Amino acid sequence: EELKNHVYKKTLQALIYPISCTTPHNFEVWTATTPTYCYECEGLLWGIARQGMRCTECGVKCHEKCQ
Amino acid sequence: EELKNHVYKKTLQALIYPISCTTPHNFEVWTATTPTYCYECEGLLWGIARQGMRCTECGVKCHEKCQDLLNADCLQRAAEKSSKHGAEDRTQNIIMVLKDRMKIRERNKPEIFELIQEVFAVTKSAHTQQMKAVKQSVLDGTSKWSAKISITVVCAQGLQAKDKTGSSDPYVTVQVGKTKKRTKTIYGNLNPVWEENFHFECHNSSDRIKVRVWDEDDDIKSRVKQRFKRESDDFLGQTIIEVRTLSGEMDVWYNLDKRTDKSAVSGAIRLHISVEIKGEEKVAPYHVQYTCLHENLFHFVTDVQNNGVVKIPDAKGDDAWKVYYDETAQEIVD
Repeated sequence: EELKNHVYKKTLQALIYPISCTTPHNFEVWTATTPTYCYECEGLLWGIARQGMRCTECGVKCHEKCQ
Repeated sequence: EELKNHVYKKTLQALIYPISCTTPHNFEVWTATTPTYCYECEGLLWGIARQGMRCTECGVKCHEKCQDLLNADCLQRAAEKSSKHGAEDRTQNIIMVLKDRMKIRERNKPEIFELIQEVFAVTKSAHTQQMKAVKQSVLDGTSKWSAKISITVVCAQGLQAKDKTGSSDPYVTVQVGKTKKRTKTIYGNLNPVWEENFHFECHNSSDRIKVRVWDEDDDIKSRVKQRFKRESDDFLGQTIIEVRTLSGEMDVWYNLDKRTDKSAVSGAIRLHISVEIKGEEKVAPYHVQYTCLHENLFHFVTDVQNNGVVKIPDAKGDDAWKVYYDETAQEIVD
């Protein structure tokens, strides 16, 4: 019973938003040529020393380790 | 003489700002995830479809096809990026880096410039004045797109008829910025040849040339029209050209377009267009310029300094075969 109801619920969750709804992040490498803060961690992106990734599609500016 | 003085000048220019002053652009690939405009061409960067390059060091946002057309070094393009992000003052700062580089270069290696003067046998005062010239060729010329433009309206083909003759009396106006000039008139012709040249000044690669063809009406109608419309000479068509499509010298024909309420238009106009962002295109193939430099330097060293004795160089390794001279002279030729 436990697994059956757990799996019922996880199947309902899995398919109500099927993973086939989702879109991928087109990241470019982008230099934070000024001190900038990652849209994940709010951590410092700066110069070549701490480059980020800028998505085009999601636009999103982040660490490499955050992308 | 010609090559020697040309090479003297190009050696002075080559070493006043030695190419060893320059910095490289650390480009990342960067998606313009919103519509963006290239710091070289001002052309559209958009999505994955038209990605750019963002430098880190120069910061600079451009097409991939522009990341190299961003001509100046990573100092200068860090300055130009800073002006296109917001801080224009950085540009004056790196103009002052260009000045300070050349002052330091002069003050620290005056013997380079003196040796070029002695090897090319120039005087110290005249060397100071040609040095004002090559300083100015990198210090007036520190950040310039102050183009003289020289527009020969050459000819047209297939023009619309408008005339008192039943053909046309086509002339042309040319305009760049606010400034406006005209050809004289070819009379009774729809395939006119002018070959008429207009000098202009442009200070912006994003300017346009405007070129407009007019049937010369000198009649009671045109004397009346002059009280109500600026273009009293029944318009035959126009072309409009971006200054960044121009370089060096050009000779091109352009199909014609409408403007005024009086417009009926057909055919094309040939324009020769020179643009004096052009500099020393007069290069002896730089081989020959280097040879002239080298022969003058060699006679100067062996004969002038060493009284015909060959001083064997401040040379390194078997590669003495590549170190022809002492540092100053070696750095000159290198």
